Amino acid sequence: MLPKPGTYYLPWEVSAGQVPDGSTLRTFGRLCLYDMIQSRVTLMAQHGSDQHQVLVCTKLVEPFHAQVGSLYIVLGELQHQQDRGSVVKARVLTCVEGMNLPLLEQAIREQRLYKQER
Amino acid sequence: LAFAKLYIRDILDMKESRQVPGVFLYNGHPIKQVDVLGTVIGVRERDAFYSYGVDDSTGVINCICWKKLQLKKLQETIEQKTKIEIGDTIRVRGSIRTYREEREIHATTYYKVDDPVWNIQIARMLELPTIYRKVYDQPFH
Repeated sequence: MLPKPGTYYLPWEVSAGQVPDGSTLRTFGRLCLYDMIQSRVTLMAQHGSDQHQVLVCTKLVEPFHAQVGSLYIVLGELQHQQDRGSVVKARVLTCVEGMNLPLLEQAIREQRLYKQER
Repeated sequence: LAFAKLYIRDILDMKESRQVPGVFLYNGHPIKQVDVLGTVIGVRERDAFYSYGVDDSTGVINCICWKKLQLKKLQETIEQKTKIEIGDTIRVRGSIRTYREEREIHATTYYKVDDPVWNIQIARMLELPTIYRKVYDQPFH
């Protein structure tokens, strides 16, 4: 009984509403909010030239030991809310400070292009 | 002859050779032994083995990892509570098997990877397209 794979999406793709409700995804960003009482995390990423927010629900990854200010990769399912923002329901929330972010992003791009070229 | 580094998605859908069972085919390349890296997303324990659901961003597959067996004093009680869990990164080298209409990897070797800055996983993500272009997507021999 296996979940779908955590497909890589850039955070500004999640932000812009480009991932369908119910998709399973990996994304990334700097942890800028953790509120345990409301089980909420916000991940942030810059992209030419705005800030982009990814809302994360931490219920399944509690007890969560936050490194606020650090880079994370979240793995989970995206869910529409009625009617604030779409939230990622995390199944995995991993601290990756100091990953080489632009290299990650290139690896994601190369992976996608290869799939497309096949 | 090697442990072939492949996308989990290809492992899940490569056709099996009728002539030689347990051998699977990618573009005329005979594949048996594989090398996967991904996130543990499920854990099931039985008496003789662990079942680890592994997610590499292209697919999810169960890897059957057979249990083994100072030594009990220095190590074992520490081994005891450093067990693989959901969220860990693991590497699994083994054979592709079919069992009860499901495809699985039967591990020859498996270990938790320490990948604190995503170094190993980024390198794997970058390497795979190249192995496909140079080897798997090229006519077999």
